[PDB]
Amino acid sequence: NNYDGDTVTFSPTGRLFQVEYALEAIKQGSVTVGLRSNTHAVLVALKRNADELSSYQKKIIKCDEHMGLSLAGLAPDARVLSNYLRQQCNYSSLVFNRKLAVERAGHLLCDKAQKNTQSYGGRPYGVGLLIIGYDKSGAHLLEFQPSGNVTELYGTAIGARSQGAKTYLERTLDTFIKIDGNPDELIKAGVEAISQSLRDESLTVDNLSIAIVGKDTPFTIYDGEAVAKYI
Amino acid sequence: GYDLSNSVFSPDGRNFQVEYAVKAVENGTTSIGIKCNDGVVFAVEKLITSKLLVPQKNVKIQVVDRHIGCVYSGLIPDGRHLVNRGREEAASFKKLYKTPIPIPAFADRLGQYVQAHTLYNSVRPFGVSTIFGGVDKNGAHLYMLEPSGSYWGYKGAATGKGRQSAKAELEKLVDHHPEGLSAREAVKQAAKIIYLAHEDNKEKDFELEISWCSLSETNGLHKFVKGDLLQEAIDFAQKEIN
Amino acid sequence: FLTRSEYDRGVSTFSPEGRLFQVEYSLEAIKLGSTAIGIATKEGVVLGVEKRATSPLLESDSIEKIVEIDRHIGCAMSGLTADARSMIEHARTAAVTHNLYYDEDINVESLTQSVCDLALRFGEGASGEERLMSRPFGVALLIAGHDADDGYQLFHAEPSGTFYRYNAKAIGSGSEGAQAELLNEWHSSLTLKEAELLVLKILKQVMEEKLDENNAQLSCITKQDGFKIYDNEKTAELIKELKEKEAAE
Amino acid sequence: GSRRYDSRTTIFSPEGRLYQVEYALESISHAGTAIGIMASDGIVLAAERKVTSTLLEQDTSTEKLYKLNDKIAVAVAGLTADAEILINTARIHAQNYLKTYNEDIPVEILVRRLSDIKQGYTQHGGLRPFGVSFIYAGYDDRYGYQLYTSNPSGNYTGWKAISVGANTSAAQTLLQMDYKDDMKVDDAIELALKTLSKTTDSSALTYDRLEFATIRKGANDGEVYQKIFKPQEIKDILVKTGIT
Amino acid sequence: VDVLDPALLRSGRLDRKIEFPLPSEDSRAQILQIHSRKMTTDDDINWQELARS
Amino acid sequence: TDRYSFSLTTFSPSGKLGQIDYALTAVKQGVTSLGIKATNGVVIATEKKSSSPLAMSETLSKVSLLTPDIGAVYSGMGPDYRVLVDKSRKVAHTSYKRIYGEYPPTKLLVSEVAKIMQEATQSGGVRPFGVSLLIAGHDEFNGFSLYQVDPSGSYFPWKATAIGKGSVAAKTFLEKRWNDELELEDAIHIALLTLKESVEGEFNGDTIELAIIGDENPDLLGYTGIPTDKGPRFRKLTSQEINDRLEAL
Amino acid sequence: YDRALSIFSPDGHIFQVEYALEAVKRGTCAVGVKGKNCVVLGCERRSTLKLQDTRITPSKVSKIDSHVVLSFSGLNADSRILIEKARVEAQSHRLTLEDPVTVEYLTRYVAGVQQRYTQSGGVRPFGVSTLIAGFDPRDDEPKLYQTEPSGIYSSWSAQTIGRNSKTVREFLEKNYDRKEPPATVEECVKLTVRSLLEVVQTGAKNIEITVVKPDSDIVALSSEEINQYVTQIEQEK
Amino acid sequence: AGYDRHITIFSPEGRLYQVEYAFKATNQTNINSLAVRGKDCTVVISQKKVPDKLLDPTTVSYIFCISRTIGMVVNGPIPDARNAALRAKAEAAEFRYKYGYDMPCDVLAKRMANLSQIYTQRAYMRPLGVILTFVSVDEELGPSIYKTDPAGYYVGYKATATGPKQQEITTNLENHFKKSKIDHINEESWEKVVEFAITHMIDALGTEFSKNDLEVGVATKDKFFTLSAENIEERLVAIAEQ
Repeated sequence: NNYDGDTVTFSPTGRLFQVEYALEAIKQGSVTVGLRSNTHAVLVALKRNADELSSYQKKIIKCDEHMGLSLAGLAPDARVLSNYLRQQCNYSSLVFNRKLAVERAGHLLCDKAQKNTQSYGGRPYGVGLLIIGYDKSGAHLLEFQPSGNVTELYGTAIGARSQGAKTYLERTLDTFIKIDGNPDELIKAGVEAISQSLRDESLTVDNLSIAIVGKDTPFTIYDGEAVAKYI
Repeated sequence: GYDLSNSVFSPDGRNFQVEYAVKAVENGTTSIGIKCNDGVVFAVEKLITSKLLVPQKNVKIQVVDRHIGCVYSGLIPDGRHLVNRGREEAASFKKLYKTPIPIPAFADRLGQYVQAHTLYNSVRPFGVSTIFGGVDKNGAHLYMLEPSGSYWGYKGAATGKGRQSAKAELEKLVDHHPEGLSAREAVKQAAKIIYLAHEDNKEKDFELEISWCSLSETNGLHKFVKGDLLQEAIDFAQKEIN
Repeated sequence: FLTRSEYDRGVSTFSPEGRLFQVEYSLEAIKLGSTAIGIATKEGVVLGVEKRATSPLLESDSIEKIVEIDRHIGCAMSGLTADARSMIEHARTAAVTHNLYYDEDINVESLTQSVCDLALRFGEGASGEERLMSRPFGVALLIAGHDADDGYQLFHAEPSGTFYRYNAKAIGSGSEGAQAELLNEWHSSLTLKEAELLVLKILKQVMEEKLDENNAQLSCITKQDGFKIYDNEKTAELIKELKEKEAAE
Repeated sequence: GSRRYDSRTTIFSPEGRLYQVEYALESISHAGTAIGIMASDGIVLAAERKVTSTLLEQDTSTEKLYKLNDKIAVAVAGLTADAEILINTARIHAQNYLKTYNEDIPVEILVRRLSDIKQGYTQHGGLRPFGVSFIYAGYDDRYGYQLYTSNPSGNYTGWKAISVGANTSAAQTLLQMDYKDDMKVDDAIELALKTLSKTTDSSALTYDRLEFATIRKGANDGEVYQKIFKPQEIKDILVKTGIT
Repeated sequence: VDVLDPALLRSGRLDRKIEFPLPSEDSRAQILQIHSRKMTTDDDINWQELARS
Repeated sequence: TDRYSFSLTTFSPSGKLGQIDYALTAVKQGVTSLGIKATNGVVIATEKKSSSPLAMSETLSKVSLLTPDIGAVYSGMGPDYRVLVDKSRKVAHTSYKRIYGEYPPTKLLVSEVAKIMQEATQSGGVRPFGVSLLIAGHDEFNGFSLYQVDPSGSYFPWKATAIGKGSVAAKTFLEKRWNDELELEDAIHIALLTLKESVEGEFNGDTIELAIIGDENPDLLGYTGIPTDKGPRFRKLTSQEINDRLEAL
Repeated sequence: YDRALSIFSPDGHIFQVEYALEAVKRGTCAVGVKGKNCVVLGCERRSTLKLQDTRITPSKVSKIDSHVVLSFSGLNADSRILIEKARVEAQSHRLTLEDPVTVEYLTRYVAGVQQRYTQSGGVRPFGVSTLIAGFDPRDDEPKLYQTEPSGIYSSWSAQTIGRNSKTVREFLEKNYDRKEPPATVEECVKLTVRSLLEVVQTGAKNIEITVVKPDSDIVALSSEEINQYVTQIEQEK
Repeated sequence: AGYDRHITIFSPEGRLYQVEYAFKATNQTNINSLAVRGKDCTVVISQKKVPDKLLDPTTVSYIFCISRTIGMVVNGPIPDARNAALRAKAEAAEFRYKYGYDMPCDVLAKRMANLSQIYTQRAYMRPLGVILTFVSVDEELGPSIYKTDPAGYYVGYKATATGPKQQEITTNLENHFKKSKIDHINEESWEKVVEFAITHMIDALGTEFSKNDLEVGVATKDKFFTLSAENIEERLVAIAEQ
């Protein structure tokens, strides 16, 4: 502790270490991969059980019938952010009679982290979210960091061993963009994408969690004996 | 201890916190503001981190009102709060006085907000430098706002990593044209010194975004330079540095 | 005491761990918890708790860690039980709220999720909810229940704000010894009196007295009879018929 | 920021004990002595001033002695600023009781109310205590003459003879040997004077350094005359007892 | 290099200031082959596979 | 946010309150002022000081008016005096010229201002004002009165006192110089003579500020034709009147 | 102020609850023993100090309703805030639900009161432990409860809290029987006096005894009475 | 405690070191001013320095118009200058509204003064590190200069200077009014007071000035104006032809 244990301070370097600390939430996080093409988005999250008598705790939350977010990091933080996204999503449906703009909602999120990083006794959130959806401008993948950086990407990951996924996506980048109208392939590309990011943790028919959104297919989360078709 | 916060004082006239905020802005990317005869022309160097990105789909120049361009460097999330605040303050003034806000008025407001964040224990002074301007009916103006809440008029301002390359070249441009230059002619100038400001930043690759607010091109609105006009600027600069 | 803790000056402050320290400490107060065992089957859920005798002058048949939320959901508290005095009221309120608004028996998972949303509300003022706590709760629950939509379910609710659905879980001090045995002896082909007798098997190992109905209590949640607290006369019979079959060895 | 520099002075010690309360008790033996001695016919309150200078005006001063109401007066020993506040809180409470029941307050009730006020400041809010000790002389019909001390923690006990302030241990020993259950007021006045002559923190003990006041049943028709004496009536009764 | 004296920031002392970076994709693959030259391997090795992983 | 509501004045381990011990030292690092109480009047006299000699001194006041019968004079801090004079007046109007429709007696005014100091001793976000005030005034029923309010919040009446840095020496001088009847004419010569032993500075009416709560002046009444009220009993002495008395010492 | 006076400890506690228990240890000793048809709370009073008015000063047994007594050990000053809450709840029960309180409901309330000052910010726990005893109305079962500053409540057959409680607790294992209380009121009083004479000692004037019988009869036995009861025990021993 | 000057708490010496630290931070712009009372005017002259060719010279300013009668000249950092400019404006609207005449300078000295005390009495507010010189021409008190400082102390002046080299100026002003033997120059027109002021400043600071390195503000009767560089240029030639 010199400048390390306080979110209001600075820092001779000009960082602060409290943000870097929150970025370890990503690091201890479980791998999840999102990739989109141009007609369909897919989030592939690797669920994690505590033990054998136990079930797995879902890692994808239906935010809307065209939007979903998946956590990586702390489970209490994620539950705060998911409620908020939903409130602002229903606000737009009510007030402007309108599906929520994906690009805009990323800035609403940003400012909520920012105000707990301005005032003392606040915290930086320890969850980074991948938020996919399909609106009037097509498929989208937003990447949320603890810092509050919002970026739109063709395909990304966060989690433990995120590097190994990201080198996979650099190969298969030009493949997935060009498959369109066949949601099936993009899912297969996502099963393989997270296989690379395993520590021999395997993929079972209740560990792998697929969720998709289309031109014509609402937000849906597959698990059960649905997933086994892709496994 | 007396070197840790903002409400502290130390007998050297230093208030170490605030000076540390400049060090944040010093990690940013180059941003320039070219003050021309007809308006203002901003450009920002936008780092392309990975080939996984979806290109030209992140704007680091955000509009406030319909006539005041705003582009900032330092902490990207932190800056987004400062712009939201100046969009509230613009909207309050637009209602109460039924005109689009003057730029010396927009200056007062923002100026006050960051100054505020050095007088309480429970807040941190924001570490961003803004560059904002446009056309109002008293003419075009440009302001650069330090994280310390310091600002001045400017015929050219910059901030960022490559504020070293950029500044020397802005001297060159007021000695090229000491009677000023056109806002059209200045699109090609913003391309040229953003490209030179990536020789302090050549570990990556980047995308150039250019926007303008000039009276004589855009009817005094804050618009983006886009399509074929934007690629003429890219080519111009690209051939000089080769 | 006085074990290195670099940071812990804020009640939410980081930490090169990547997670808060205060939440971690909250889970280290459940290893001082009086042992609560729970075996969930597809025919019913048994909540057993050691009442815990402290003295011979303490009346240990008057004190119990079986707490009713409603007729279709039961709950068991282990840890710092003063913290559970506040939450268990809240949970009972919650259920009732659902019966007012929707006239329906509340999901076990939903109910579990509600005291978790409560569990996370430590702080000096931040987020959507106004903080009214300042130190995290140091108590874990085993919400059992029965709904007619997803069957028998049993949840382990954390002071963290996390819920993991278990098929059987013991918590408390003798948690480590319990979960070795659950792993081998549990299965999904159990019947109600073979589970019941399993609760008393594992209770026998984490017992710090000896097993008798003057320091141990059983309780069930059954679909057609609801949540029922087993009285001591009934409890006695089963403990003796364990002792008959363990003497057939 | 603020939480960093927070004193936290309202937490328990390892002993279960409240450092600032003790620190308050430590500092009142740096203020002058105030004594109460309960006679059967009245109550003598005898205070020794913690200041004196020949350039002092100590003649309009009632700087230890206060009337809370015409039947219950106090002797104050400690930090005078904190004390002044409670004194007008008490007046406000007396008059409230009087508004609502149209009957004067018993001594039992007003001593419990001041004490609860103190209790709040040591209990929470991160404040420091109000470091004051009051000797309440009062008359009520329900339990008669009643004598009381309260301390900065906010706890009270009744006494037949008490001493507060400077040399508490000392004054207590003396009081126990020269007390008798039933006295006249004069004998009490004498005793009040005598204890302060052996405990005085300067060798000399004088009228201008005594504030001295009684409550006497020398009012006919079963009433009580609160008398705060003039320092020239103190001078005569001090020559009477032969001190000076 | 954060522990050096301000009289070693200066040129005249050590003028040229070289940083050794954490390895790169190409660099890792090379490193592995230089140790493994010393011992005997089988002929079904792929140095890129190990270096991705 | 803010969370400064915790006391910043606390008891010290050795007893006594550190912050008020610090404030009193500060009063003896200031200017020097004294007051003598006469039979038929009261005088206060103090030194006027400024950074540079090219600064004015008529635009500065260290004898200030609370009521037309009551002036105050300080020793301690200039900034801290200025605010409390205003608050002294504000509370004198709101709690006594609205509820009794007249000015308060000197004892009653003293006590009000002693509460304001008191909440600067209690609670967070305050540290004591570092002044000592004299409040000399006249009311009809107790006649002439002289007080001293200190950093701590107690008050004391005195018969003659001084405050400031030259204080210990000044009260010794005034001990032999006090008399049982002193006239106001005589007192004026006394205060000047004492503050001449205490001030090196060029001794004119323009550097020594003199104010008397002597006797009533029907010419400072501001109206005529009312014989019922009488004028200010306070009267600030400007440079010319002091110059005659300079020569008569 | 909204800053914590309760800082979580890595030990699995809160420091201030451990500090609050010591504070209770240093407090005067209370015994509770319930008969078949009585309750008996004996408490030590330090009357060792002389020229103490004892008439006007409240006993360390406070009636909170017409059939529920509360005795206490730990911080005497602090206790009075609990006694003022509890008297207030007792009326509220009659107002809104009708009938007098039950000993259990009141004990639970006290439990939630002391609990609150742990979990809230801006406040430190109370280091005060109560013995709550009494009757339920329409009933004649003595019910004897103990609440402790952890905000944990307990029923007890007999209990003791305060200073050197352990010495009395070992005696109570051995001279009171779980199965059989002493059946006369008088013998129950003498069993508790006999217990008190272990730590209290120093004559019979530091002993005080409150006896409660159902149907709302709280009477406190004077010194004279005690004197006779103590002398009996003295002679027989 | 090791905390003893993080907050505005007395020292063993009975002092507010925290407040003293403000006065060591009133000299960071390193600008100097001198202000003199004529007979029927007030004149205040200050230095102007621009650090670069690339600022606009007009906007760089230290003399801030508060009322239309009260000018205000600022020594010390420009962030706290502005916060001081704003508060003052607020009180000037406020006085007219409730008392039905324009704010007197005298009254602005005490309000802004009492406000300063309130910043050194909260244990969470950091005082403004600006010495304000208030110039006015009043009809009820005549031409006056009031100097407030970060403590909240103030006094009147016959002339005054501020700035780090301000000792030098004190010599010129002391010597000058020693010879005149009166507190104000007997001169009936503002022109020749601008001429006098610049002369003592040339003597004291040891450097002659130019049009673009001056900044002049003048309070006349019933209006407050600032002179531009052109009007200042005229004044300089007429010192030479005396």
